[PDB]
Formats: sequence, C-alpha cells, structure tokens
Amino acid sequence: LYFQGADSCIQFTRHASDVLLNLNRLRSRDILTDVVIVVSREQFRAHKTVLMACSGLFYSIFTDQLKCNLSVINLDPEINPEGFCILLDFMYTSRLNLREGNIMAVMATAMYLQMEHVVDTCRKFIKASE
Amino acid sequence: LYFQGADSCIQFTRHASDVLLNLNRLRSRDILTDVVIVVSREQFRAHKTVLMACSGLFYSIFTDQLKCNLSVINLDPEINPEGFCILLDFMYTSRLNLREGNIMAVMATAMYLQMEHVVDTCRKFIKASE
Ligand SMILES: C[C@@H]1CN(c2ncc(Cl)c(Nc3ccc4c(c3)n(CCC(C)(C)O)c(=O)n4C)n2)C[C@H](C)O1
Ligand SMILES: C[C@@H]1CN(c2ncc(Cl)c(Nc3ccc4c(c3)n(CCC(C)(C)O)c(=O)n4C)n2)C[C@H](C)O1
Repeated sequence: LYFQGADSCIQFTRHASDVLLNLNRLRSRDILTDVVIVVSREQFRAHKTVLMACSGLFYSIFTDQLKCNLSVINLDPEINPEGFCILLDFMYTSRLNLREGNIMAVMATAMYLQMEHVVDTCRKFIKASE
Repeated sequence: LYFQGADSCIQFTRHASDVLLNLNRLRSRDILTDVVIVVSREQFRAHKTVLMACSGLFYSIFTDQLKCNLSVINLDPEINPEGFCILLDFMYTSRLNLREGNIMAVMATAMYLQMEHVVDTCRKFIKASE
C-alpha cells in the first residue's frame, strides 16, 4: 500500500489511480460535472479540471478569463465523436482503446486536443504497420 | 510510457500520477478551486472532486443535495489545521508527511475525514513504537 519515497515522505503506490477511479465513478453518475463538450450531434459531460489535466487545448480554454466559466464547449465539427469518446475514457482511466478502425480518428482528435503522449503513441503504432 | 493491459487496451503507466500532479498545479495557482475548507482560523482552497475522491466525509457532504453547492465548509474546530494541511497535501500528491510530532493529529483528522488507508497506516506506525 505504501513505501519510503525518495524524499522523507511515506508514498502510497496506488493513490493516484484510486483517485482517478473515483473521479471516473463521479463522471459515470454525473456528479459535480461542470461542463458539456459538444462534438457534432454528441454531448459528453465531464469535470473541467480533469480535461485541463489531460489536454493542452482544455488547459488553454479553462485558464482563459473569458472561457473559464463556460458550461458548454463546442469542438470543431470535423472531430469524430467516437475518437473524442475514446480519449475522454482514456483521460479518466489511463486506458486507450486503440484499434485499426479508430487510430486515425483518435490521432487527429488527440492532435486537436494537444494530448502529446497519445499523439506520439498513435504515431508509433501507425509506423509499426508501414 | 505504456503497456498491454490485462484487457484489450494500451495502458499508460504514469497517467494517473501525471493527472494528479496537474491537479496539484491547479491547486497551487488557485485555478478552478471551488471550495474553501475552514479549520479554526485557517482556510484551504481545493477542488471538491479531489476532496470527494480522497475522503468519505467529503464524498458524503458533496453528494448531499443541500450541501453539494456550498462554497465554504467549516470543519470541527477541534481539528488540527497542520494535520488537515498534511492530509490535503497527501490527497494531491500521494505523499504523506508523517512525523512523530504530527502522527496523532494526522490520525485524528484522517478518522474525522474517513480516509481509511491513512488511518490504517497511522495505526501501523504507532504500533511500531509500542
Ligand atoms: C505552467 C504550466 C504547468 N502546466 C500545466 N499545469 C496544469 C495543468 Cl492542468 C496542465 N495541463 C496540461 C497542459 C498541457 C498539456 C497537458 C496538460 N497534456 C497532458 C499531459 C499528460 C502527462 C497528463 O498526458 C498535454 O499533452 N499537454 C500538451 N499543465 C504545463 C503548462 C504548459 O504550463
Ligand atoms: C457507490 C459509491 C462508490 N464510491 C465512491 N465513488 C466515488 C467517490 Cl468520489 C468516492 N470516494 C470516497 C468515498 C469513501 C471513501 C473514500 C473516497 N476514501 C478514499 C479512498 C482512497 C483509495 C482514494 O484512499 C476512503 O477512505 N473512504 C472511506 N467513493 C464508494 C462509495 C462508498 O460508494
């Protein structure tokens, strides 16, 4: 459960993942969600803080004095809703459901959202086939 | 950076800790903090979702229909502010600054906040001296 960290502190091995699991539980129950992300027809409820923690685009939007209080955010209508859904699930779980059928949409969405590690991972999996 | 999870998904090893680090960065800059916790004289700004993820007491408070929207929460005046500070830092970092001088205050605060793993850890470190 815990160990002696490199610093003075006792560090809890699974704490960050346990927190993320609880944040995903709140999302699943729509508890304290404070924004709706609109992608084409689709709507996705989330917590701004989680979106900011995972995405350079959301970090930029919600640190903007005018946009920080917005309850609705519309994404570029060219964004694939399934690609966005896969990335939102990844934000809340650390698991990326990458498949041959969705990798291009996921990569394009991750580029737009400025999710660097996901973009790089997509690029590596694409290179593996070529 | 990533591995093949037990499920179909690609899993990112450090994602949950990277998210928690970013949430702590937002806390340090007072960005999107939505509650102030008052302990005696002291005030602590935080994100309700993080508090709920880490504490049975905060989970109960912010899932209550009446209390969920409160911007200010007063804790029991008998709570030690340093003990609360150590636990709030732990929530956002996974690191618990447990010392001989603060262990009793930290344990009492963790019991009040319903932070089970911290309570159990305090109990184990206390037992080690006796
Ligand atoms: C001083 C400030 C600190 N910082 C930061 N702080 C807080 C957040 Cl929410 C945050 N989130 C954020 C910002 C940019 C991101 C970002 C999050 N992620 C996700 C990073 C991760 C490791 C979680 O995958 C990215 O890929 N990019 C490009 N970032 C990086 C910024 C540039 O500068
Ligand atoms: C169905 C629902 C799911 N659940 C839950 N969901 C969301 C959150 Cl924010 C949340 N957070 C929460 C609640 C209680 C906690 C709690 C968080 N922590 C922290 C747990 C942790 C592993 C992060 O240290 C505790 O020690 N206790 C007792 N809990 C447990 C509750 C009892 O039942």
